[PDB]
Amino acid sequence: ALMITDECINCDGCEPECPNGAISQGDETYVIEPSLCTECVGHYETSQCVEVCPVDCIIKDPSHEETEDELRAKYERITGE
Ligand code: SF4
Ligand code: SF4
Repeated sequence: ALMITDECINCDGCEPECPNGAISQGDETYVIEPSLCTECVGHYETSQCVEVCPVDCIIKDPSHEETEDELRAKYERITGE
């Protein structure tokens, strides 16, 4: 999963880009719910939130390091099949 750092400027741009609804507004920044963050695998070849973030404050979360398979499995759990 990814995380949003303290450098987030609360621009609102990443929330509508998440296919899994993993992003919401937090206390001082936007936040990723790691149980919904597939790093976009299954939907897109690259993270959509990273693509729109104006200040590059979306990074791998080292306390949720996931393989492509784990992420895929997560994608399948969220969307079904
Ligand atoms: S990487 Fe993809 S799944 Fe994770 S929060 Fe960003 S847009 Fe959502
Ligand atoms: S796109 Fe980047 S700066 Fe804007 S709300 Fe999301 S994480 Fe914060």
